[PDB]
Amino acid sequence: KTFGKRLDIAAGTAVRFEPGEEKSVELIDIGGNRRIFGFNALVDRQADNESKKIALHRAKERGFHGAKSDDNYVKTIKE
Amino acid sequence: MKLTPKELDKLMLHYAGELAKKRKEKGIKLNYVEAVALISAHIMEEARAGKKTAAELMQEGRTLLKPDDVMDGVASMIHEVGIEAMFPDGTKLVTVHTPIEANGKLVPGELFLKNEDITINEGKKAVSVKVKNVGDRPVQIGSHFHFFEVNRCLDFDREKTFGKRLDIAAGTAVRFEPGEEKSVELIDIGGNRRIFGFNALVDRQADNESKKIALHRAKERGFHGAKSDDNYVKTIKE
Amino acid sequence: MKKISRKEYVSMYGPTTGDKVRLGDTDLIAEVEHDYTIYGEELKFGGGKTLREGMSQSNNPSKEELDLIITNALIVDYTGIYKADIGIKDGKIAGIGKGGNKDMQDGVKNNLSVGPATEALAGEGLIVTAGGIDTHIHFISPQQIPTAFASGVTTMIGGGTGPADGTNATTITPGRRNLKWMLRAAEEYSMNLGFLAKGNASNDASLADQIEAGAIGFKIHEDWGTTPSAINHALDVADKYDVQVAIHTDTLNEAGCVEDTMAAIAGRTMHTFHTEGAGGGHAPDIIKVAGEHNILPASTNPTIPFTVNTEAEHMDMLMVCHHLDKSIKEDVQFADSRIRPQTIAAEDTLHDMGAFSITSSDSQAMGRVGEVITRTWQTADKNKKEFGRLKEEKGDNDNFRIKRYLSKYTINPAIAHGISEYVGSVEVGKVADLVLWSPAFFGVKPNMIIKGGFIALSQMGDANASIPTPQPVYYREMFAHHGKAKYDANITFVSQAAYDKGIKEELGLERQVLPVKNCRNVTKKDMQFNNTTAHIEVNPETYHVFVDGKEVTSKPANKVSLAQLFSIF
Ligand code: NI
Ligand code: NI
Repeated sequence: KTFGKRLDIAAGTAVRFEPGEEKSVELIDIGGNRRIFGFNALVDRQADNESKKIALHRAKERGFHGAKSDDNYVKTIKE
Repeated sequence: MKLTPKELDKLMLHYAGELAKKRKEKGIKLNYVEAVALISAHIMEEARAGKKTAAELMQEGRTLLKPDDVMDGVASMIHEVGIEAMFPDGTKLVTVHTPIEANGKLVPGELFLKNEDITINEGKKAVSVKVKNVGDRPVQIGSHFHFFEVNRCLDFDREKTFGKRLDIAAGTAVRFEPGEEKSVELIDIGGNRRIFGFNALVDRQADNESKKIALHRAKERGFHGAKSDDNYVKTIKE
Repeated sequence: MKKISRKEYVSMYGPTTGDKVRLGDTDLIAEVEHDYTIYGEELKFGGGKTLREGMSQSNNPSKEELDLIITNALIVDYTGIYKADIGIKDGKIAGIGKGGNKDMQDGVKNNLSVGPATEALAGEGLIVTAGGIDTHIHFISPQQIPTAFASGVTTMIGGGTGPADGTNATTITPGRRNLKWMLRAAEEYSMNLGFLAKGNASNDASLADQIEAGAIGFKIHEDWGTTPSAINHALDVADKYDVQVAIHTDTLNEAGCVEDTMAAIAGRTMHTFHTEGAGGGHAPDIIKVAGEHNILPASTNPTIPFTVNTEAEHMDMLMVCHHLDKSIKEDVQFADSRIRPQTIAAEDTLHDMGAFSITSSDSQAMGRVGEVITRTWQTADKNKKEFGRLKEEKGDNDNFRIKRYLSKYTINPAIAHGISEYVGSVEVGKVADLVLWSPAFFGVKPNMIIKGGFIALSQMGDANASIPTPQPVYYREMFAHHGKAKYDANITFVSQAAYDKGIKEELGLERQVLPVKNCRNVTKKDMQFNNTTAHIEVNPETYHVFVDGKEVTSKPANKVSLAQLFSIF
């Protein structure tokens, strides 16, 4: 649900999470050309509903909580 | 008679031999060269006549000079005499081993090492490991080879061997006959402990964390004893 | 073959073998391990002294005739704390031993021959040591250089472009353009310089140009986004170009924790800054990183040594570094969960155990560019107090410990950034960056700083007086600090790539220019004395720092050596 989005807050600031703490952040879509590159190496492309598949897949294998699961993932020719 | 430089080499050697034989004949203890030549020169003719075989000359050469024929030291010096001659079947390498013996007390460059023993790989806590060759072919692993990455046939606990080498004389190795089972000795790799190459399992720093990857890859690559993928959490680089 | 009494001898030639010297006002005792002289043939300059025509000075010198001799010098270097004559030729350490005139002296190698061309510099009674090498410099203001220089620091490796925010937060000179500027600016100064690039980028292309543009390496700073991607990218290119890489761990832990960062480094060589934590990084763990092989641990500066006022100090600093405006909520929460008196404490101990290897500064960014060397020593004196001598110590002295704390700002940082071949220790062949220390002021106030085999700055008095001794006596620039001379005595380091591409000519650099090398092949074990590896942990709760199992924590001090005893401020 968060693919291609950033904490809808004052440009610059941030959100803190104490070990254990639970909250509901606010997050709008990334503007501009929506070209995600870097961070955790999950996207490194254009924020696409299809690029998404890959991110979701990688995060699964990389262990990020909430990264759904690999329901028989069909690999692509580039990823 | 198109004479090949190889042939001249011999024609020269031959007579180097003739002098030799001609000298002891006149009753003189042969020296290093003289012996060597003689021995060699012989085989060359013997191969010529096409009678004796390689296997034979290799042995018969040991009967050409008695320990009382050569000078004191000569015997020890000639560890062996290698010489290729042309047999009817083609040129062959007749290697004559230790043609003479210590009928003397002198031994040039002899070694006076001081008894005692050297301890290999000082303070390096070793470890034993069961190792059985479940393959049809034999396998010799070396001194400084990352054991963990040995042939995907030597079944054993790769995990316990990560970043270690057969605690043995620098250079030598261990052999495994198809089927054979043993418990090798293997200490940790010293230096910076930077494994790179071999089977491409590590290619990094010997880390308990790098280990995870090696163990994972070996699993997928099929090396026996490479535990299993208990829901492997992939990293950002591997 | 008459014989004299040590009493005399020493006041004449200086502490000889078996003799011990007290480093400054600290309880650190040094002991002369060896001596290359020939009692009766020692070199002395003066009125009717020895260094004179046909005498100690050969009228038939060797075709190696020394440029300058530092007579009877007590050498305290990671290679030993011994006695001998140090010779200089062509801006380098030409020889280290006896030397004099073979025509009248028993054991003088043409390596150390004294001739009409060699100047004389007395050294008996003093302690000669290589120049320090602060490698965590934030080029905020050109005024640091001179200050750091007055310390005993001849080499400064950092990043930056002046009092700009990016620089105030991180030691990074971003891009090849800004790179040009600084390299061109560097020309001005008297202090070897090397600049770091923005490792913060997942753009391989953009990452390689900076190195081809003179940078001796990269820097991954939190304020720029120390993400595993950036971290990985930077690292790889760094490999290809055989250059060093520094890092300032992801504090906010947004991308992940040290687990992740370490996982990113993929075992590759990495020089970590303020590893301890206060300087910045993965809260709270991080410091635990200093226990891994592939890591080049380094300590910041303020959190060293550990005194009663340390913790009370840091609370601010964070603001004036990460733009942590004193007000915002999110800001006023982590800044507090980072200055752990815990990690701060163990540090000192970690430094004693060899857990830490380098002592940076972070000039103008949570660190005193003029207090690296001083603190390194205090921290030593301190540890000795609370823990006493060391197990590895031999004889009634602290030599081993000395050689440990010393190579923390000399040979170990030099290796950290592939420049150990030229500088970083008093060994024949290297660049003659030396500093003479008057025992009483060791570790705080040096007598003179000779750069590239020629005096660049030293203690000087009333320029009008009849002698150089009379007050006011502060540091004054010396000849090798001016004219074209400066150009000959300094080295602005860069990468091979750049070196080969002719960055020197490219940018019209008149300064000496060498390339950094052997940076990817090194590991923690490559750190002199401070080469100890050991799986360490840090309780997320108590925050207590554990190593190998046991717990390490130094006790805060209420006073320190090398302080108020020497400076009016
Ligand atoms: Ni920093
Ligand atoms: Ni910094």
